[PDB]
Amino acid sequence: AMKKVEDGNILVFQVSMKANKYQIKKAVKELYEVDVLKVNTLVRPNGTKKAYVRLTADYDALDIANRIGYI
Amino acid sequence: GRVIRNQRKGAGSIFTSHTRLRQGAAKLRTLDYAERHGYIRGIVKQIVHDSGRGAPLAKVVFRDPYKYRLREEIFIANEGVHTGQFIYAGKKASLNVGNVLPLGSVPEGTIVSNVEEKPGDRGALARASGNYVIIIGHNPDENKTRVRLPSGAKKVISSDARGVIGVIAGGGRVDKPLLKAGRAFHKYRLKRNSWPKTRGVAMNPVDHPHGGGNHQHIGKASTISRGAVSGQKAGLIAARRTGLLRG
Amino acid sequence: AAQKSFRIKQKMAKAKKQNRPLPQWIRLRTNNTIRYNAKRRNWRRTKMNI
Amino acid sequence: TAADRRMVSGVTEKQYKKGMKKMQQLEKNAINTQIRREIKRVNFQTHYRDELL
Amino acid sequence: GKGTPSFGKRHNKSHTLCNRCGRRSFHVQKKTCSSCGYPAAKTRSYNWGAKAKRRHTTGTGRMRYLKHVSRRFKNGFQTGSASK
RNA sequence: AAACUUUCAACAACGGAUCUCUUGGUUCUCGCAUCGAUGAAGAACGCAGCGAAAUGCGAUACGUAAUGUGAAUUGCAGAAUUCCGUGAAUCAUCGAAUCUUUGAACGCACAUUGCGCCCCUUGGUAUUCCAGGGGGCAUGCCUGUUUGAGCGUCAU
RNA sequence: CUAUCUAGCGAAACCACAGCCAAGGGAACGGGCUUGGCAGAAUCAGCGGGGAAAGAAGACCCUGUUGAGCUUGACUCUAGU
RNA sequence: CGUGGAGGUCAGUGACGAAGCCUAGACCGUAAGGUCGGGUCGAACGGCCUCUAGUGCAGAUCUUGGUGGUAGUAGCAAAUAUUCAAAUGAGAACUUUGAAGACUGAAGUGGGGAAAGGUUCCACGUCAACAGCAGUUGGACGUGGGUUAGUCGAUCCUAAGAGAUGGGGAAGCUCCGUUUCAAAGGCCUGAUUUUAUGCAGGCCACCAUCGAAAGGGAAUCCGGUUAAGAUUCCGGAACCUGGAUAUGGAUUCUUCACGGUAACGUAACUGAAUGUGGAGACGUCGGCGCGAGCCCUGGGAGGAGUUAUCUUUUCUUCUUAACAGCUUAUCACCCCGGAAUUGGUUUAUCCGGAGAUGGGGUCUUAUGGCUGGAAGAGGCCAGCACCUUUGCUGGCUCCGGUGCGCUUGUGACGGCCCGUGAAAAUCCACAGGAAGGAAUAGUUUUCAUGCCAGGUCGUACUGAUAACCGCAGCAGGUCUCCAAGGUGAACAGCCUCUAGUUGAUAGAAUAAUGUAGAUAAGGGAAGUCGGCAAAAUAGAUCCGUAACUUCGGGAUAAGGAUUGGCUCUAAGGGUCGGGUACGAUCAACUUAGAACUGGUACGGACAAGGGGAAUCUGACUGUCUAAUUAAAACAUAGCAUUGCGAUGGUCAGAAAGUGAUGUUGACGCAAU
RNA sequence: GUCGAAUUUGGGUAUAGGGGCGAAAGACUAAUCGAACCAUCUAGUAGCUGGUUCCUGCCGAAGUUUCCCUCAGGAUAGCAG
RNA sequence: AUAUUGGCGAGAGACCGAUAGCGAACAAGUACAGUGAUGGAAAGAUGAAAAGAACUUUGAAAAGAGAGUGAAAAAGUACGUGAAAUUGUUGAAAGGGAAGGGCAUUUGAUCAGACA
Ligand SMILES: [Zn+2]
Repeated sequence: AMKKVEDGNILVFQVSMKANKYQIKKAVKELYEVDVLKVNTLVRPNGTKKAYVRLTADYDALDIANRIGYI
Repeated sequence: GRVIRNQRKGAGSIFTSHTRLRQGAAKLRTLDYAERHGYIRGIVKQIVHDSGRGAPLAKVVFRDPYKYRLREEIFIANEGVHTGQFIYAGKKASLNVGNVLPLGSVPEGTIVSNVEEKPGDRGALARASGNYVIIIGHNPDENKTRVRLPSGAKKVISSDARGVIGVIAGGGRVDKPLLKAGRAFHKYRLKRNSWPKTRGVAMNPVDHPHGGGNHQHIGKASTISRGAVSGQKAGLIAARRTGLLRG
Repeated sequence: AAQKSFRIKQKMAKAKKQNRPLPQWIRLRTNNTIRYNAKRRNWRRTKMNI
Repeated sequence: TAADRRMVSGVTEKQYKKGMKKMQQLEKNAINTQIRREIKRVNFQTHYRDELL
Repeated sequence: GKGTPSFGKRHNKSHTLCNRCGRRSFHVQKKTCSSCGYPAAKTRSYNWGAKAKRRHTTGTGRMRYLKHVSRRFKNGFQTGSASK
């Protein structure tokens, strides 16, 4: 998932099971004060949900990951 | 013993009739104020072949008298009709092959078909391919007409009962032998599940009252009584005569 | 199957999390009668009927 | 790396190896038990056809 | 063959997971379960299966509410604030 | 003569008997009456700094609030006066709450995490469209209310 | 290609104790008893005489005051009509 | 006599060792059994008088647990087959790489999927167990990582069918029934200054709902990318649906477009109720036409192979997606015209005064062509650099031919039937003429452009001589798609290319008996219940064919001959100055014939009928005892009989305002 | 053996125990079918078969009479303690 | 006043003592089998305290031999005592197609006490 943060503007999160791609696009707007191009979603085989949200071309993914604190 | 295979038929469940490909219930149109006083005109749009019937159908269309609409009925088409012919329906209608007339209005000696027993059951008497009824006299007192039937039996019915005029199309269907079990199979593929009929004497004592024995015979007299019960009624049911008639 | 329903994917994800040995710090408690994970399934031996 | 998760919470790197080798044997005696006891009434069928005469 | 060559044709399930007792008994063609009849109101239970009520009666589960009723009776179904 | 075979003893092996234990059963007596539409019994999936199960619990998730006790928990890590204290704890009590998806199961459906509808609100040019939130929408029956039906029927 | 010999791996049926014969008597066809013939460790590959070899409380027959399938004008009833 | 417990007593024994257990050590008793020494061992236990019982084992094809002999034995033998070096390693027949040798051979041992499994996928560690030998490897053990959707599926609609409500049965769990004997609704604007709403003026009277990851169905393609994911990611290029919605164009001062004889045409070009019509929407077989992909193939531009000789050689790359524009046809249709001396015409015989042939047009756009997409991608080469991230620069990516080829899509037709071979959702169109509207205005959002949004769940991998079921890593079983070259009639068999595998315990020896495969002097069924088993014949071409017959057959009847190789000759087509005798010309594989030739061999391996004469029996094709019976039995068409005109025949239900035949009607149903 | 059809087959759905289904074998109905499987009444009943656990002492039989749907069994008399 | 083999809380026993007592003293209606209804086990004890064997050396490693803890590893997580079948080493003896047993003694081994 670090390859998706560094190459593309793709932030990867583990989201709660009841979220539906509008509650994730709006969460990253409200939590991180950014804009989101597009959210993708899969349900991991350990039964949790993983969301490939994607920042849009002027927000950078490395700066948001460093302000969060997982580098 | 088991229940025998003429007892297994009343439950249906494989023995019901195969009704995917049939057009609909072939019935005369209902008795209304147009059809008791005067006639009503309709046109044969097409002549179709329904599956599991030896006679073609006719899809006449009658305009709705009370609404602005078309109402399509299905008649059992009789010989000589064609698409685009006009079918006139009622008391004051003409007398040609295809019109439907109450049996008082037709003269004695005519032949009609698809007659109704009661005056409003929408036609259920002579319907198979080639069978008519022959009017053999009216009765202006008591309002009755007497007809004979395809079985040779004479029956007196109401005089307001309708019936289309002419012998039912399909004609001499049974003059041709099927020649193959593969042609009788497809005939019963669209009728119901009763075709390969195992003889009763081939069976065991459980399966049939005929069955069993170190030879193949019936054992007791094959003419069964009338007040016999469900499961004994195998063989001729109440045979007055039996055997070939003359020789 | 591949095209599977959610209430069997919810069941095979629980079986993934239960496909774990005993944690090794369990064997060090005071009255610890447990010695291995006896309800441990493997796809070769025992099919789960879900 | 979840290998340090062991090293802070009880278990050592050496204690895991001698612990699992006991543990992988504690399941060995039990499966040797299951094969031995069941082997009497496991050939005991119900509806055998006897293909002879 | 009716044995080994006919056990190979078994790849279509006839029961699936029940929704009210959660075990593979919900028969798909009948659309009714068979350990407890699920589209029915009352659960399926018979006194000839005395053992099969031990596995399913009151007490084999969490008892999320019923385990406190015996304590609440002793104090007398009281309410309100507690104490000092 | 050896080997081998058989017997016995010693020590070793296999194997788990015997003996001595026992937070478990069993039966007997005594006392009480306490499930659920205010959502039960049962189910499914979850939750711990390190848990797979058991026990506990429900997105407030090995618990919270309250009262009591008065210094632990402990496998490890961590946390220290929190120790003459509105205060430790996997403590007891328990009256305040939460209680996911379900289930008599209740918007319709359910082999579907399928599809609606009404209402207050928020956002996107927005009564109509999409979306996030909050609250509703089962059936039988009783009592009352309101609005109707019926040349059933009575005066006008 | 096996069998055979080697390295590795390694079961089962069966088994009172067991295992050389002749005649005798005997539950009337003995591996054991009685009288004789005799008889030398350990064994390997074959073999199908024997072990009334193994397989399964005889599937035939009889007995049971034991059943079941089936039949009919057996006895006693019964849905239906 | 012995045992488990109970009351009493010996102020019994005991950590200085109770109970237990062992002991070819001792003693007592006829015996059941009692006592003692030694060894072991570690927490309780006895004597005697009485009480009480779940109280004494060699057996029960006893029960549970444990262990033997057999026995280092039977065996680990189908699926063609393995070998050399090196690396890692304590250790190599078995792991990895390289070099050989081979096999599956395009109905694969290949590439994918539906069920079903469920983390087996993938990486890093690691070999106690499992992989019936081995192990350093593993579908194993240990820790982790991994499945991304507006277009792909579900969801949506209906099928055979399940099923609530109303009701009606039922002591009752519940049963019948699915529009039913029901008061079972929503919706257009007039209402639009209250928009509460009233008359509206009608309304689908069908009236739950579930039922298909193979039916119906709004819309996505190419290139890259990962240890493991792609129609999902990244990059480019599109389309659809639901919205709002402003420009441009259109139309309008006769308000709701013009052109063509016409079939019809276009960038647009108001249209409510209600009604009708189409699409969704359908069988199978046969040949024929066309298309796409593959195959074969010529020239040129590259790269590798062979080279003693020969070979302008053998192999290989030379590719274009959805979508959008312009165009392109059989069929059908319109106009002009008027046909016997009958013409037109298909492989297949149909069409014409109900208007052919002919001349001129119109349309559908399956499909093909050009162009955009798009060469910038991809492919093949050459060159020069290097950190690992990575490149960087030049070229080239071309023009054709061919056909009873193969697969497959489709078009126009033909054959068949007592068989005419699903339904809804959804979508559009017409008839209708309600309503509304122009001069800065409306209609336009079916014309072009522009703006926003497209949720939920599945997505890895296997799909089987190791991921499913068969107790297992079992020669069994399990639905489906694509499919190269040669031989040849062929998807036969045999050999090879792409791709995959080289896994199945091995080593030595070559006794008997086996199992699988072979061959035989002379005789040729003498064998045996019996020609069981094996052999013989077989392809093709030409010749020749009987009794019998339901005239179709019998029939590949029987029986006879030829077949290689090589050099040739003749016939059968297409395009062109000469068909209103002929000429160069490109391009098929087909048949017939003749010489010459050889150890008289030639369907040279593979593949591939034994035939005849009669009887018994069932007419045939078909079906059955899964796992001892495939038959003469069952079925069949044919024939005949009986029942019944619906207030009914045969059958069902505990019952019913219940059902099968019946969406039926004697040419039918039912029973034989 | 058959190989274009009374063909083969996937998925859906229908019929369930004295019932289903049957081109008929008493065949098939989850290795079960001349009546499935599971639980219960149930420790069904048996005049029939097998087994029946310590020692010593003393006494010590019967296979016969009569009746019995009686003849592999009982009652009764006998013998015995 | 009566019934109560379920629920909740108590008290008790001439009861059973891990093949017993409930199916379950233990992660027991658990693992596992069956499509399904249903079927359904086995499995308790180191020591007072883990003081669960630091270190040395042989081995590739498991392990071994020492050492060390302990009252005791003749208690080392295969853990109280640890019977028999069956098995190994050592010691004794016997043995021509079985072995075993009864009476009697020789020989070897072994045991013995009133007078000792
Ligand atoms: Zn259930």
